[PDB]
Amino acid sequence: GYSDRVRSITLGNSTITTQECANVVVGYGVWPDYLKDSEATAEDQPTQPDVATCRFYTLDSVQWQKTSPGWWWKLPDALSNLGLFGQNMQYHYLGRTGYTIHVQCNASKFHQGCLLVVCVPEAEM
Amino acid sequence: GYSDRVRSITLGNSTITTQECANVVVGYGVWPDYLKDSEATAEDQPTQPDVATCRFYTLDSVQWQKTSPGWWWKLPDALSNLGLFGQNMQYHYLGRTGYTIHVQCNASKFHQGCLLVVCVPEAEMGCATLDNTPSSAELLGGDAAKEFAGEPIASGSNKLVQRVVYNAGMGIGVGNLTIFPHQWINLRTNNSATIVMPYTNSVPMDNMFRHNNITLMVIPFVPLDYCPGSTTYVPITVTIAPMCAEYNGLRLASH
Amino acid sequence: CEVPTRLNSASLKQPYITQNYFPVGTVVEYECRPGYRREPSLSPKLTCLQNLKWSTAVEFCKKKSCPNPGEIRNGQIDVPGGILFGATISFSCNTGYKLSTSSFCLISGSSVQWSDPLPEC
Amino acid sequence: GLPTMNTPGSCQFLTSDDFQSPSAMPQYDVTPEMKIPGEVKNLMEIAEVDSVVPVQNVGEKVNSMEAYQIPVRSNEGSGTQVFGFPLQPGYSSVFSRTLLGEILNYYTHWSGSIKLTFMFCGSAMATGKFLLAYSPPGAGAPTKRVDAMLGTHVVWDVGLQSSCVLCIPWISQTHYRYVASDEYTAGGFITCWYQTNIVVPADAQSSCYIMCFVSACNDFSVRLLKDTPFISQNSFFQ
Amino acid sequence: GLPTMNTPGSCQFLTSDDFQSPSAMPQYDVTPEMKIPGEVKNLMEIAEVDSVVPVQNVGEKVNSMEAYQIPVRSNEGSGTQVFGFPLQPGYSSVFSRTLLGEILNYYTHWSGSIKLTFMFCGSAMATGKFLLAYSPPGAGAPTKRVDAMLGTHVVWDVGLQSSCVLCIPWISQTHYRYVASDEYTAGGFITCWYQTNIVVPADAQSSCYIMCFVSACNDFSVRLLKDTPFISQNSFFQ
Amino acid sequence: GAQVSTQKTGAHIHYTNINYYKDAASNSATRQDFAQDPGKFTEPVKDIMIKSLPALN
Amino acid sequence: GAQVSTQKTGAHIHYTNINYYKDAASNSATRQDFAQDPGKFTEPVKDIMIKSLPALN
Amino acid sequence: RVADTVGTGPTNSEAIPALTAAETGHTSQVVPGDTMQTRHVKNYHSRSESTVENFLCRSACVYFTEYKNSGSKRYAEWVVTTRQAAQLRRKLEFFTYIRFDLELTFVITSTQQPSTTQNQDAQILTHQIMYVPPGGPVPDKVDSYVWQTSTNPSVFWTEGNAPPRMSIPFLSIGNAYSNFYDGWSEFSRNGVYGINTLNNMGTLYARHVNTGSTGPIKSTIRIYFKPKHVKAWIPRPPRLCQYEKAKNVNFQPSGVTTTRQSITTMTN
Ligand SMILES: CCCCCCCCCCCCCCCC(=O)O
Repeated sequence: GYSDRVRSITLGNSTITTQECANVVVGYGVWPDYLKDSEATAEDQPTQPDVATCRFYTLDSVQWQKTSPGWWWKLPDALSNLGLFGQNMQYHYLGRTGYTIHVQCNASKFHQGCLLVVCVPEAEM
Repeated sequence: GYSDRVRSITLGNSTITTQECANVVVGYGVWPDYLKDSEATAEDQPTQPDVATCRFYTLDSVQWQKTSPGWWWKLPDALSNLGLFGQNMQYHYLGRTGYTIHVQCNASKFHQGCLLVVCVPEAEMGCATLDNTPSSAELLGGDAAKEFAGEPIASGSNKLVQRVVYNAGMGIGVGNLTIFPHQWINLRTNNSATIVMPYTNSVPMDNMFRHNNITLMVIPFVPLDYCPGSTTYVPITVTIAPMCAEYNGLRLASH
Repeated sequence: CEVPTRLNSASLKQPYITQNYFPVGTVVEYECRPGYRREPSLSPKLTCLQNLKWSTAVEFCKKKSCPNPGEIRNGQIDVPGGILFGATISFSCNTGYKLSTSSFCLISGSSVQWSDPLPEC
Repeated sequence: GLPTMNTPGSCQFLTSDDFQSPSAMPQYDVTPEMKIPGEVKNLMEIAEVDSVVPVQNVGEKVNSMEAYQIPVRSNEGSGTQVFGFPLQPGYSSVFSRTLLGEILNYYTHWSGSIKLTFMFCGSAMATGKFLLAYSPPGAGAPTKRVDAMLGTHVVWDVGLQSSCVLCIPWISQTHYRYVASDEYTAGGFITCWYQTNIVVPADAQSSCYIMCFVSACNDFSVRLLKDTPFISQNSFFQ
Repeated sequence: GLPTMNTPGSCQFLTSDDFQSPSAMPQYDVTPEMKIPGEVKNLMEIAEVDSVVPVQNVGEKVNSMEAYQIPVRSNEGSGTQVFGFPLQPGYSSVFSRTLLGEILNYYTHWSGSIKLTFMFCGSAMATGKFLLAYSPPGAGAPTKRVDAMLGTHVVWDVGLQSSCVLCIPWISQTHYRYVASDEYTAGGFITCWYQTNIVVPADAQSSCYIMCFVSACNDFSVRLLKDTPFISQNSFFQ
Repeated sequence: GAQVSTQKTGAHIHYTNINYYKDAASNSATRQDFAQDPGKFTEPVKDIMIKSLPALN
Repeated sequence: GAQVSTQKTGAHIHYTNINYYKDAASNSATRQDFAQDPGKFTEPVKDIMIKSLPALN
Repeated sequence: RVADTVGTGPTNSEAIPALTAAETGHTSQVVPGDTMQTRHVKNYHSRSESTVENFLCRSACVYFTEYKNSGSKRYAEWVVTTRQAAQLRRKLEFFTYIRFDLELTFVITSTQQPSTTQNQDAQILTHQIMYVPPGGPVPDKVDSYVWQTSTNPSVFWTEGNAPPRMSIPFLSIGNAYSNFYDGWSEFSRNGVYGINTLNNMGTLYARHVNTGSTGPIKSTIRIYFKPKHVKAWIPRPPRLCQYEKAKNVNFQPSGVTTTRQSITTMTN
């Protein structure tokens, strides 16, 4: 048989497993894909590494304290210096990618709390 | 109509044109390609950039003088720090690519000379001292060209490479090198020489930092000569384009 | 039984060295000779069996490791034989600098150290 | 008299030869075979079963069971290292005495994938997440989680299923790797890091242990009979 | 007991023999072959590629590249000689170390035609014409152009195509010629002469060089394995 | 009454065998029996365990 | 299971071969593989070059 | 069979078979019938002795060492390498990558040494040759337990019989042997440089199984290598200079050829 609280994700040479997960939110109902010929504007041929660029990168950790307000991350900036992704976007002038975000917190049955994990497009401050 | 002295080559976002060229030498008759499923050994999926990696990179120029012995270049080492190619081979453990070499020299109808342009696979070299082995700095020159020597290098307590031009540092015969895919630049006939080399090795993939597969050797067989009044500075330029390059084993960058 | 088996790594403990009569069921203990370090898994004891033959003996000690050689400025260190007790490293210099030439890992006190210090070049 | 000619290699005793020879007991009647459970046909059948890996073989820990326990405890920090060792089943002291290592030490070449199974042996109220990474050679052992994340890794979430399997693939240029220590046939490095922090409720031990099992994959293979270094003898027994 | 009889030549070790012998490593699995560019099936494939001929091997010229350059310059005269050497690929110092010569020195008999390719390496404004002649033996080396014209010659005109090929045919009574020096199997003489004079414009160098390549023809063949004289040794290496 | 069988050759040419003695214990060794069944040692459990499903559910 | 092949005789009478071992590395040497292809070393160029035509035209 | 010549006649055409450009590097495929008049003669010659096999398929001594039945040197050892001698090394170095099976043959000869022991009546000596693959227990002494040769291959020969011979398959972790290597043992371009890094063929030992006589005797074993089933790739120029070491290609510089009187000399 199955449960629905277990989910594995495989990308590149990396894998992510989960034993207690909710469903998976998919953007605005759209799955990321490549650019079509009837919607492109630049004329030279693009490069698609597809293995090294498309893999799970793990940023640092942050301690959650009894009085923590919250944290924010800019994704094009967060991965700018990490892996081939950073080298690719460095040499190139134009780029196009979709981001899958996994945020994990570990606790017991005697700990309580609640986090909102949200992706804001164009978060001008 | 057509002539056959004009040839254009297009790779990535780069193009090379020629007005006076000989034919194009194609390795051992084999055109570079990718690795097949029935001949691979590593199991993870390879990356194939195919645009940025497969483009013409132009190394520095060297002046050809009336007394120049010759120069040599290790191709895995020459492009190690140049472009995405260097970044790709840096992070990855295994690599596989074929190299197309274009060497160009420019002169007049009153200048004379002759260069041999040859690609040697596995050009293992010797040391001035019979005991001991050559140092990495002496064997590998990156971002620059290494030069042969007209007279024998002295033997002492040293790790210098024997650079004699007549022994090509391998102790063999410079004339017999033609066994390797080669070409000539005769200043009265052709401005440039182009050689296309496939991937030659005994294993399917190899680490591109500890092993150099092929070495390019430009050797003047007839010295440059001209009469007073004509241009005295004649440079030689080398453009290398990687072809069908694939990499495996993504790991932390190696410096 | 006869004299216990000679082993390169260890040496017979006192006073068994000054003893020539070993009855059956006699245990002898060894100790690590310089530099040699004792191996925790193996136990250095041998027993005279009924056949008047000693028990199977294996090297109970291993060579001590000298410290890392370091990094000589403007110089190349050649390590052909590791950095264990009794090895020899070679000091060389790059083209354009003038330079001892070699150092030996030897027992100096209670541990092993290199002999010649790193030169200047 | 049929004229024949004797070639070199005559009246010689090559130990690995295959000839017929006259039977010393002619027309002997052997006991008929009977069905016996667990018949071995191939050595690889033995190499594909799990064997506990003595990871913590430090000091006197090899003289007890503590050599098998990986000590993970809750700490006021994140991204620290749990363990790390090289991928040398034949040579590394970690895998030398495992079933896989004991079978490899009889051969000279090995080729295939390695399966590592990690089982959490803590309380039922403890939780955690770990990063299990493998880095092929070329750059040294990763010293921090940022460098180990770039390799082949798995993020293990501790829950109802207490065991997670990390599969080290075959990323060697050579078809076969040497069992002995050769720097040409380098293997890589295997490491583990705290992904988050161990979460333990009050009145529950905060210091736990992990266990590790190793097994050969379906593609595994070995290719040259030799003699094990470990076996020894000073004189004929008894 | 099958009655047999042993003939002479029993229990002897002839180095060039072809017998079967028991395998020392039974049921060994070899690494599967892979496509490698440039496979050699025949030595003649190597002998049919060009190799630069050290013609000017006079004095210290062998210790540089000057051994490969043939020095042709404009002079106030006509009909002088440029070079000349005998047709002895195995024995003559000129062809001894060329690919063809290095392959011939492993054999004892040779038979076929020789291709000589001459490439002009002067200015693009220089011109000339040369007579390339071959004279079979019986009368000595021709001393002047009138005597060398009577042999097998080609008149080469220097122009856009800078290379001309002179094909020395097989005019030997014997089917195979000895690689070593034998006066019975004489080869002949190969010479070159100024047909006209080098014509050079003002402000253009009047001293040029020619280069020479040698290659085996399609009919070439060799017939007796032996040991090269050049290879030597005083004691085992290392 | 001879037996002709294939030899051990590399991937990517027949041999002949005759028995001279009458005891079946004097024949050569059986070097070419490549048959495996590791399901007795790996996976000796009673209820089948599919790989993708959870082990204990 | 024997192989009958022609021998090396002069121009201008069969031999029999049986394999006794089962390893394919113990057979005799392959002395009769007369196949050539010098087009990889001679003429490795990309555009074909007819003999009678000028090389550079 | 070699190609036969074709009969031709005179010619006054525009076809220029002789004129060509060697700048391309294309070897001209001209035949004598192109630059002269020729007869038609059938050619019956054959390139059967020029094949790679017939070239390298011959026995060649690659090493020999001496061991005694008393004193210090009681057994002999050799680290397998084909670079010890010059002839077979130079024949093999014609190619970059070679794949071949090996036919090993051993010749063992004994000799009585000068002494003063009276009443010498020897018996037949038997020799044991044990091969240890890399990583095995190497003999430390002549009466070592390792001589059991359970897994390890061994050959026993009694003096007066035919020399021992065995066949070894293509042993290599790669897809072909490498005569040349342009790299370092470490990924950092430091350490061993050259073909020595690739070498890893193990060690071969030899001993007297019995003392035989009360007097001294010295034996010498000779190793012979005959390549068979040979496949080769990428040819390279022959070694002009003389060899100096077995682990490296280091050499002393030498001239291209031998010097004559002038450029118009028909004699050496
Ligand atoms: C009973 C005695 C057995 C002896 C076995 C000896 C095996 C030697 C194998 C040598 C193979 C050829 C080595 C080539 C080395 C190279 O060119 O890289």
